[PDB]
Amino acid sequence: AAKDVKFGNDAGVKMLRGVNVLADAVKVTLGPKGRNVVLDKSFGAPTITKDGVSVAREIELEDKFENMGAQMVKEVASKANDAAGDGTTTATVLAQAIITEGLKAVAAGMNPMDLKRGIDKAVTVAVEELKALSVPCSDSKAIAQVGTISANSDETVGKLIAEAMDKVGKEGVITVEDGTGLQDELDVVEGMQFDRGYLSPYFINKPETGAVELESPFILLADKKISNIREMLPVLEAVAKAGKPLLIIAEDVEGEALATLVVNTMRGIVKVAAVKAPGFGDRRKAMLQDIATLTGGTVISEEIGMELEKATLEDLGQAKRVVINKDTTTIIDGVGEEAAIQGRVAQIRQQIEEATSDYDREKLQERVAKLAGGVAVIKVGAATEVEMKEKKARVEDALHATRAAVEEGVVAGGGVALIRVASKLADLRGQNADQNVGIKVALRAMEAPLRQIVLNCGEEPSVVANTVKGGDGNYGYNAATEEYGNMIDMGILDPTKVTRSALQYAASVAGLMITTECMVTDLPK
Amino acid sequence: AAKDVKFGNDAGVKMLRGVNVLADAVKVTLGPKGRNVVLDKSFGAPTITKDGVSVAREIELEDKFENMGAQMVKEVASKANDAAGDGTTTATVLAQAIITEGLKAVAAGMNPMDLKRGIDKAVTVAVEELKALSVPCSDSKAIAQVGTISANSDETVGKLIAEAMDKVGKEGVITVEDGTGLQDELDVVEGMQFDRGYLSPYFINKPETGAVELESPFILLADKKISNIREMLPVLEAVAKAGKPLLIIAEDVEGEALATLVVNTMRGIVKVAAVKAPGFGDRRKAMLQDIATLTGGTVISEEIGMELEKATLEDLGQAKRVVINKDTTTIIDGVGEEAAIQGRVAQIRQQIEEATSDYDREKLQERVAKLAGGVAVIKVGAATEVEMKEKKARVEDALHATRAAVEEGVVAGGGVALIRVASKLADLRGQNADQNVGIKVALRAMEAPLRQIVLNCGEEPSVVANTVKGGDGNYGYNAATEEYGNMIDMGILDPTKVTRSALQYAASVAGLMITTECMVTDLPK
Amino acid sequence: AAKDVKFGNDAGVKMLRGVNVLADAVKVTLGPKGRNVVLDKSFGAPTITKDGVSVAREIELEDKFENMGAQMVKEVASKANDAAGDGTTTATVLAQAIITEGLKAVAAGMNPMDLKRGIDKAVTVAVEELKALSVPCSDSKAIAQVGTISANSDETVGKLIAEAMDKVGKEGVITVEDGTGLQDELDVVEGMQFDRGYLSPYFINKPETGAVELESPFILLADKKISNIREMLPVLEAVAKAGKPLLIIAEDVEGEALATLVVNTMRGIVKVAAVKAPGFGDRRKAMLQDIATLTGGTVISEEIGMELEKATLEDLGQAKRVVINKDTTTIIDGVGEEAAIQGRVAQIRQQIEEATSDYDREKLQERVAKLAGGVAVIKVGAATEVEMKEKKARVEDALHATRAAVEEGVVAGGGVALIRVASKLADLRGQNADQNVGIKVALRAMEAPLRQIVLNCGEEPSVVANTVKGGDGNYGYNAATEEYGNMIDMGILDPTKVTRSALQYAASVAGLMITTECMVTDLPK
Ligand SMILES: Nc1ncnc2c1ncn2[C@@H]1O[C@H](COP(=O)(O)OP(=O)(O)OP(O)(O)=S)[C@@H](O)[C@H]1O
Ligand SMILES: Nc1ncnc2c1ncn2[C@@H]1O[C@H](COP(=O)(O)OP(=O)(O)OP(O)(O)=S)[C@@H](O)[C@H]1O
Ligand SMILES: Nc1ncnc2c1ncn2[C@@H]1O[C@H](COP(=O)(O)OP(=O)(O)OP(O)(O)=S)[C@@H](O)[C@H]1O
Ligand SMILES: [K+]
Ligand SMILES: [K+]
Ligand SMILES: [K+]
Ligand SMILES: [Mg+2]
Ligand SMILES: [Mg+2]
Ligand SMILES: [Mg+2]
Repeated sequence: AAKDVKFGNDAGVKMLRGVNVLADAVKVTLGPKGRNVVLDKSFGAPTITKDGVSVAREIELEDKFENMGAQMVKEVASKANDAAGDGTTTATVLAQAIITEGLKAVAAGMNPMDLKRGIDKAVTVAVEELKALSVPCSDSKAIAQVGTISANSDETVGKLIAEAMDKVGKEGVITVEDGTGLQDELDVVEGMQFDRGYLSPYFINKPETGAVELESPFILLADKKISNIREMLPVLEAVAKAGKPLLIIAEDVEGEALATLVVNTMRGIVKVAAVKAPGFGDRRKAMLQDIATLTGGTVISEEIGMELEKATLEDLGQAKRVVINKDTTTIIDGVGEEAAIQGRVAQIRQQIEEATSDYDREKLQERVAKLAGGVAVIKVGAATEVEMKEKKARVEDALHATRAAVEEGVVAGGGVALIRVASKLADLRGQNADQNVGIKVALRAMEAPLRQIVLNCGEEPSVVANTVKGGDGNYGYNAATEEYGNMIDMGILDPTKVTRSALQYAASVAGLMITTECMVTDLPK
Repeated sequence: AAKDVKFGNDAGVKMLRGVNVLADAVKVTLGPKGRNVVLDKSFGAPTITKDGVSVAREIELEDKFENMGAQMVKEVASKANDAAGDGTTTATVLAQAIITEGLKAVAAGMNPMDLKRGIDKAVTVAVEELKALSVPCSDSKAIAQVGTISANSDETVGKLIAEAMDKVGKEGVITVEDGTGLQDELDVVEGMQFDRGYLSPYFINKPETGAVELESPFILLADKKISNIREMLPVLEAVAKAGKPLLIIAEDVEGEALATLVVNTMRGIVKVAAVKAPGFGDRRKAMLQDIATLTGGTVISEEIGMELEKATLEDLGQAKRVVINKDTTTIIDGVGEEAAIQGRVAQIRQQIEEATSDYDREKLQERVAKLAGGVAVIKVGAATEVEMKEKKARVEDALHATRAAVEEGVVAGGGVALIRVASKLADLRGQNADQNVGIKVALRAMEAPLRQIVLNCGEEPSVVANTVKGGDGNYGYNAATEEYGNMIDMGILDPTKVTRSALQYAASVAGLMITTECMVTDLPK
Repeated sequence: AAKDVKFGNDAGVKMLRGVNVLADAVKVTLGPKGRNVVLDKSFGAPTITKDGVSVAREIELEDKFENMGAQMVKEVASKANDAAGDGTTTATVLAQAIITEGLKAVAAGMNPMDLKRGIDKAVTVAVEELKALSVPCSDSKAIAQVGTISANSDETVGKLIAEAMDKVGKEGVITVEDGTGLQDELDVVEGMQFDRGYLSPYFINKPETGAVELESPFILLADKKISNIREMLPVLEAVAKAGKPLLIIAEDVEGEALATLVVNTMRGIVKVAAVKAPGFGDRRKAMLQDIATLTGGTVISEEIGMELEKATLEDLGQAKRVVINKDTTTIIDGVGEEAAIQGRVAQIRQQIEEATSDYDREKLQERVAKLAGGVAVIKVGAATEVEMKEKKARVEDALHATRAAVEEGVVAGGGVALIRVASKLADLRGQNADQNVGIKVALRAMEAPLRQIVLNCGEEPSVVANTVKGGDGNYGYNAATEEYGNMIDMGILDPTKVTRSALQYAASVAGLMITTECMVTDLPK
């Protein structure tokens, strides 16, 4: 279709405008004094929220070029979301600040490539220095503290997460499920988790977590690619009965078959989700088997001349619950018998003995750990379905934050970590003056989060920014009480990982937009 | 429908505007400091690319005449791409440069035909001069160097390519496949490659390479054209079982049959790809047999009263893997037994003895080389599926570039080769003044690539151009470091083949546009 | 009337647009290869000029804000013109260069006050550096050389000027008049020149020189202010007869009387011009008397109870010719008798003896020097009225240039002086980054003159600028022959005074525009 094509500054003003509409809508919701954003709905009362992600997903602009700018930033923020699980508003505010001054520098005649290089050098040095501000979170006491703080001061949620990590290790798998009613429950079941997400959205039955969740489903373990639905027809119907959902763990589910699954499960016609088998090559088959041994299923490989048509509900594996993200599948409590499972473990355990290569050794140890590690499960307390569903949400978030904190620690919140780091980089220089402008653009943007938080309070950004910059260490501004103090002692913490991610993703998009010379989009016809 | 018709100048300004929009969008991506171009998508985030071809594909204009000019010059990139697989952006800026000055000369009253003749003469001599400057890439050391340079300084990839060419010769067939995991693998198998691509896209299952790849497929060797699907029905079903893809190597697959194959394999209903048989006439049949002997199949020719209906999976040939490009089919590791194959070789070997004509002699030697040469297979190292898939890409590109280098050598990159050539042609003249202007148009356009590379750096084109022209030999401008020096010593080389192709296709399309007097298109209604 | 009021950016873009129209129209006329500009006339053929001042005078824009910007920068040329009588085009291109980059920096957010401070510092140091590079023009050989060069290599005009200055001193008064025919004439007459211009234009009968010229006029020396025309009526009529013009040298001619004089002399009704009396206070009267003694007139002061009504043509002084500029009156050849004049000299000469103060002593020596110095008169050769009128023009210009050269020396022309100065200031810095940007804005603007000269040649500005900057000293580009060489040896020189003035006035007006925040003008109604 005929295209509209814009160059240089023409494209620049358009991108900046789109970015500003997105960032301005989103940023009003940052921090304890975040304001409400009303999102219209075709049916019912409008949604009223302080959650930046919800606001962002609704942002689409009429002007084609402006919409492109908006969509570009949305992407990165969501990426920060995927990587750290928090800080999308922070990232969006950092991105607007870098893009705004960067595009201005470009209109001023500065070399885009150099501006980008300066920005990148500042970020690289900045994340390194952010580590110096970090407070580790290794012992259970620390884990408990972070969890409590992340759970709105609920020392209960804190103890739960700490105990859970104490069971399966802070690097282990942990899940949360509705409780049986009153009093929490923590138990380790036979489970496993591999790096493979849904073969397409839609399967996502819980957009709240943007994941797919199945209860007591059957697990088809096909050691091959599935293109023709015909092969599935027999098994899909066998599963149609028994009224249980089906999880497809094949080498891959291609267009034809996948398309059908997406349409059928879209019409309530049998609930089925598909994900690729873990690993590739040889180890793939070996791993697909570990899953079988765990779920009590039977691998259907063509190597042994087996057909999916000739597959009954007896071949299928089974587990009490399975959850799959954008890129992760977790099987909770499989039917497999400890006899077969523990035996399988013994086998692989000898494999490691006969290992003649570190690589093969590592890969084997990975399997035993997965098959012998299990899955810690947290069943949230209760006393009414409403409160139970609520506390469950808190435990979910607290857990998420604590996990990030365990990986890279926590730093002062309220935007002080980033501003503290920027205030110590004023002497940083690059190869030339344009690169030096880039560095300054970056150091300046690092103050935007704190500034927006204060602005949302109804206070003066520059005055508070100044005062914070004047102190040192964790000295900062508490936006909830409007008093200065030690951010760590006041319990205003951000996982180091989310702060670093927000900055790197913001810088990354900004760098791309700053070095964009031409935009192509459909004509507004 | 009713047409809009434009003549001379009216048509010229339209064409020029159309080529300018396309060329301007494309040329910003040229070189190490190429800028980003954002391409809108109907869903999700826009595409951000520094790839010229990707930009060109999206260019379509509203004004019917301007669109014609854009689509015409777009042919330059596509042909240069098909012929050399690189240098499409370079070819596009050369075309714009030639078209711009050429149309100006026409508007000035100069004879279009003479202008074109002059341009052609300059290009003819320029190509000869380009060959003269070309540095060979014959020994394994040179091959290793080029490979390393093309692999982003990865001396590993360099060694691999060098060893692969040492096995099957620099003219031999070489492929790259995913590795078994960690450490590369190089092995020669029974294989062959002939000049015939897919009989239509869609068969392309891997758009990343725009090629078709089949694993352990059956190979139908039919010595005749296939129009009716009926004939295939019996064999297609036999192949439906055993769950293996099918490669059709017939004299040709016409509409009816082809259309069906495209639709069926489009629905996952049996994976089948079709390509014409190598050569034509008599040699065609002899060659179709060489493939049979290699894949252990049986030629199904009507000459012996054979029917496709009466063809079983036993007649079909087979190989571990086959890959087909837009114009190349490569069969890797065929089932044929060394007894039959090596025997077939002996036969053709005598054919050469009894050869009473050089032509027949050449053609025969070509067959023995293909059948006795084999196929070197490069299995890329690993250590995680992600890195493995990445390194595979690099090896593929490095191989492609090194192959080109071996054919015609290499010349200084950064646009300096064309500048040196242009300076050597300063005294070139034609039959008249208009032809002389055409020659000058071409020599001037030869500086465009270096000038655009510099412009993208944010430096001054005329100053750098002036300085490079000031020195000589491999003296050029390194746009990555913004330092002058010896292009070869700095490792900035271009295969002579891509430079030559870019120039010839640019001059070719430019010549046509310059000699265009009238344009016809549908009325904007 | 109602006003239109604009602020910041809105006002800025308007001013920039206005200076760009003016500067672009003017700068095309710069240097040896300056282009022609056609200026429409209400009647007859249009004016075709390469004179920057002629072009600037015609520039007026429709948009009220754009017009203001144009008229403001137009002040640059006029002031530089009044100060050095040359380099108005150079001054305009320097102003546009400073304004353009300065307004960009303002739009980029830099502090306007600091940008101006940085620009001002750079110009201050640049002027000092300019004086350091200046070569003196003190001896008659140098004076002859400069004159020759300024007269288009006419060694004749060079000798004439050298001799004239040798007569009355290089600081003495010199005039040029039509010759009697063939062969030049140099003689000194009883004359004097004081710092007082016409009390209003209109009196200007020769717009070519923008000055007023009277031949054999009567000189009224009234020692008081004249407000009522009544007083003049009697004398004006006495002068109405004898058919001679009248020069009014009173303490001042105020509104009423002045207005009448402007109207009457506007209708050919008696030619009269008025100028204030030299000096002020006491010395004023004494000086007004020196003029009387020189012109043979009689001071009409009220102190002795004298009335202008009772003044006859006998009281009026007289001289063969008088010329008055915007701020200078020169009486050439007065009627006064050498007896009275030389006697008056003796008087003042004793005054100097009895002087008890240096100040009084200096002031007295100034008077004797004026009254005893006379006025050198150069009568241009001939051989046909046409050639005579021409040579006269050259002598006038060569004289003007040589005068400037004597005052401050000469520097390489072709814009190389400013380029050499700029390079010597590469390390100049201010109090902060914004001031440093200002400094760079100024150093960059200094290359504008040379670049525009090259541009008008049809050559590449950056290439030539680069080459010139590459060399040093008087190495420069000769735009007439398009060859590099020693500007001095090639005779391409500019009086340090015009280069200095162009730079200071440009920076002065640029600094004012850069620090303007609001513009007020009438509503376009
Ligand atoms: N009392 C407080 N004073 C100052 N800042 C606080 C306080 N409590 C929390 N914060 C900060 O507020 C920020 C988090 O606010 P949110 O509104 O959740 O936005 P976000 O995490 O950047 O993006 P979302 O949540 O993905 S939308 C972090 O910088 C917190 O440290
Ligand atoms: N450091 C360098 N300095 C100068 N030129 C370089 C450098 N590195 C690569 N080049 C040149 O850049 C050109 C290739 O740039 P590309 O952006 O890949 O465009 P292209 O190959 O013309 O078209 P594509 O790649 O098909 S879009 C060749 O002239 C290279 O020699
Ligand atoms: N052969 C030459 N090569 C280079 N520059 C020259 C040459 N001859 C004169 N110039 C320069 O041209 C400039 C003077 O050009 P003009 O066009 O007269 O403009 P201007 O004096 O700046 O303004 P006007 O004359 O008042 S409009 C000075 O910088 C001279 O040194
Ligand atoms: K919020
Ligand atoms: K590129
Ligand atoms: K001029
Ligand atoms: Mg948050
Ligand atoms: Mg390329
Ligand atoms: Mg001049």
